[PDB]
Amino acid sequence: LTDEDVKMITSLSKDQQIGEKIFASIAPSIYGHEDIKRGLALALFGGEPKNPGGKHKVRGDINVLLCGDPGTAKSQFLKYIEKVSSRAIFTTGQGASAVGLTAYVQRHPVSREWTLEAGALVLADRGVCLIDEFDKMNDQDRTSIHEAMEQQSISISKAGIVTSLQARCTVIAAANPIGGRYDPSLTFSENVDLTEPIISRFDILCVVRDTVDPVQDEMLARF
Amino acid sequence: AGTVVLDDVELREAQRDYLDFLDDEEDQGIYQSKVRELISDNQYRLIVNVNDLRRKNEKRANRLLNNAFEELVAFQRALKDFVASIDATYAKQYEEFYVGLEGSFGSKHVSPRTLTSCFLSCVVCVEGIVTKCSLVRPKVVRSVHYCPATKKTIERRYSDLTTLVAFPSSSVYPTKDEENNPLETEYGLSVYKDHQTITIQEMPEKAPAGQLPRSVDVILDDDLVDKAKPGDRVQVVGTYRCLPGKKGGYTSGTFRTVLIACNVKQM
Ligand SMILES: Nc1ncnc2c1ncn2[C@@H]1O[C@H](COP(=O)(O)OP(=O)(O)OP(=O)(O)O)[C@@H](O)[C@H]1O
Ligand SMILES: [Mg+2]
Repeated sequence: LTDEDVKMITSLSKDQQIGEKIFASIAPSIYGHEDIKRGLALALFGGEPKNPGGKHKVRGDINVLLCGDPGTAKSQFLKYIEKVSSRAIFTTGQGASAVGLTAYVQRHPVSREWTLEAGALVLADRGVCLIDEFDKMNDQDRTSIHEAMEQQSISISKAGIVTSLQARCTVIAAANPIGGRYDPSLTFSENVDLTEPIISRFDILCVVRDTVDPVQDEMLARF
Repeated sequence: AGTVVLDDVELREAQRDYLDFLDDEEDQGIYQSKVRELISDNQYRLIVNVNDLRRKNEKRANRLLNNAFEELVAFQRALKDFVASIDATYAKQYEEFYVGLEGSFGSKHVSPRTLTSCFLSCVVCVEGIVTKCSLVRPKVVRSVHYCPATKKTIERRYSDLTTLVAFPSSSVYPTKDEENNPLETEYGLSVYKDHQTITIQEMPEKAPAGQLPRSVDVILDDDLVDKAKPGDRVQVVGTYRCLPGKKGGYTSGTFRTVLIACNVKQM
């Protein structure tokens, strides 16, 4: 699908300011947050997975966690990544999402067909899972996300289905701090309301702090 | 009347061999003593050790294992003859003496999962756990009717066509006389047989992990009906057969299978 595309993107790459151009092109509707946009660009382009022999798997996915107080456009960042990225699926820590983190097997409500409904972690095997409200997830959701992040696999042992299916997604998560206001006095681990094993599997941890800064407020209001 | 066999060579040979095996008097009277013990205990089901049967006559053992109904009928005829010879009054008291099997079944010993269609019409010893049981119902094996209008007393017999072709004629319960005289059944004089249906499921500790369990339906009759209750780790030795479908006109080729138990054992 890329012929004149591939003709021109090489020239854009040689432009020699392509990195800054991309970092500025991410989230054109979100003001500021240059660091967040840069991290999201790095996550979008991803890394290089590798596995010395067949025994030392190392992921090539750059996981991102935006922990921030309300009114900081974390949801807008996730929605923009949904819009841009291919194979991008948006799930929420609440129960009000079309898909869910945990995989199950049941007869579909519409198709009336016995289906192995794999989770939103598996529906983005080679894409991005946008987990909003990452701090408000059930015990099963937390265990599922732990399994996906640490193993990149999801194991079902449900009815007679004993399977292990791959979910090699890049996780972009949005979370709020304990009390609804990030406090730098404490550390990120005890600010975020998440388990340390869960936090560890994130490459980028964007602390989206909100402060009453005259110029920033004026510019954001203008936007 | 109808067709009546005169010279069934296979049936005669089977009866002769089974009676020779049951003689046992020279062979340290093991089965002679067993027959005497069941006579004294007032039982009408002989449990035979298939290992001893194979040792005596491997041919008969193989024939019995691979052809269940015919050889079991021959064995029951031989057992009834032996019971009459030892004591005639008891033989006349009990119409049919049943034979159940026991011992080491080389390949026939299976579970509800490994029990495939390759074992139809064979003797299979299936282990499992009783998932459910049914109420013990009486099936009429010989009904007696009295006609007040004529004082006549008729007796109808119904054969055990559980796994055999059955026609409406055999399973019609008389309700009138040839002259349309209402009948009245003599329940006391009638002969009933207790019948029960259980379900044997593969033992969870034996079933492959993570899979759904495999079940089988078992039919128990007189003197075996209440040998087990739900949750019993039972060994059922029986004959695996296809249950006839209802008179159709179009058949899908699908046949429910079932195990006619000839013996039930607990741990
Ligand atoms: N930096 C920004 N530039 C432009 N609009 C912004 C910015 N931050 C927030 N907004 C707008 O302000 C409102 C708040 O954003 P949004 O609803 O995404 O909040 P949020 O970070 O998801 O909050 P919460 O975590 O409380 O759900 C929205 O209208 C969003 O468009
Ligand atoms: Mg939000």
